[PDB]
Amino acid sequence: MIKTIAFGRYELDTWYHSPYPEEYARLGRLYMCEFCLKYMKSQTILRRHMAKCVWKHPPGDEIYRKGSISVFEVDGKKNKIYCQNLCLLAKLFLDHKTLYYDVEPFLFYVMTEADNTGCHLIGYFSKEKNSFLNYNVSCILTMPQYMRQGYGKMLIDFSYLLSKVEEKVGSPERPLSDLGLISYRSYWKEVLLRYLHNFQGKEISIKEISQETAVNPVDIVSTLQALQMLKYWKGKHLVLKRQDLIDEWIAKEAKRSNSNKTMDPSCLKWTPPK
Amino acid sequence: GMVEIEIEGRLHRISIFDPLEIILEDD
Ligand SMILES: C/C=C/C(=O)SCCNC(=O)CCNC(=O)[C@@H](O)C(C)(C)COP(=O)(O)OP(=O)(O)OC[C@H]1O[C@@H](n2cnc3c(N)ncnc32)[C@H](O)[C@@H]1OP(=O)(O)O
Ligand SMILES: [Zn+2]
Repeated sequence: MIKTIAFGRYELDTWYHSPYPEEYARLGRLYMCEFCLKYMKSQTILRRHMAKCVWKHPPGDEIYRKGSISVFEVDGKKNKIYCQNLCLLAKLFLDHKTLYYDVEPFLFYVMTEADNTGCHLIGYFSKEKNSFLNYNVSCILTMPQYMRQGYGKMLIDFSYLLSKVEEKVGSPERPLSDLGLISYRSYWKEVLLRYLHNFQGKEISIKEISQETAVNPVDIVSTLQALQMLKYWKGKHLVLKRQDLIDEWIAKEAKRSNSNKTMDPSCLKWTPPK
Repeated sequence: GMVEIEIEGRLHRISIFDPLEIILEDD
């Protein structure tokens, strides 16, 4: 059974089982091309593949570019093999992913960091081309070697940027995992406190906040509740602009600017597909 | 277009379309 993966210069311990063919699954280690995501049995077979493989980045269209950070839009119908390999790779670190074969109804947004050898996988999120429940993310993953550096929140922010340009309100697919929920709550906290910091008016509706942020009204209310900013005072519902929360937020978003871990809306070059 | 869950042991029901008043510390 697969315990480790060789991925570029990294050796990654796998967390959950992924349904690779038994010919590959019975081996202890899998070697993968870091650009095309094809999986191989040995270091020797990988070396020979890397000499021949023409891919230095994901397929599809580069829709975001800020220096070394890119996002590629990959259509599951146009690049089926790449997207299946990506889903099999994702399933090694995602427990609850249940889709690896029929990738045709999905778009995959693949974030990369460039160096002099090519554009290296940071993480991704998948998205239904047409979601009945208006889900703007299906699954989301930061690769283990990049985790806890701010890239997950960049991916989340990017998913809402797409929703903003589409003139839609979005939400992640249910159910949300433990780590997913922690990440989304941090993001929703940031966006809400940003809005209220910049808003000068005397009142605001949840719908107005939802329209500007592309965040679902239920998620806004949930976040308002989590921050204890919804109060009651003689008959009416009231948004409490908490002192301590906005102070710490400015200190936090100073650090966010310093480390460059932000998605810049002006660096998106995108019109919705089809 | 409503939502519910308790605030300080009191179950409440909030509209998403109505303007909600924004407050600082106060009383
Ligand atoms: C709709 C869903 C379909 C799916 O099932 S998707 C499931 C969501 N994806 C997953 O669960 C896959 C596994 N992981 C990912 O891809 C996850 O990393 C992830 C994609 C979330 C998050 O990836 P990142 O680690 O790159 O996220 P950030 O570095 O941006 O951190 C975000 C936020 O979560 C915090 N965080 C991140 N990891 C941890 C931990 N470990 N413990 C405590 N706190 C954590 C973190 O500190 C942050 O909060 P603040 O400090 O308050 O700003
Ligand atoms: Zn390759």
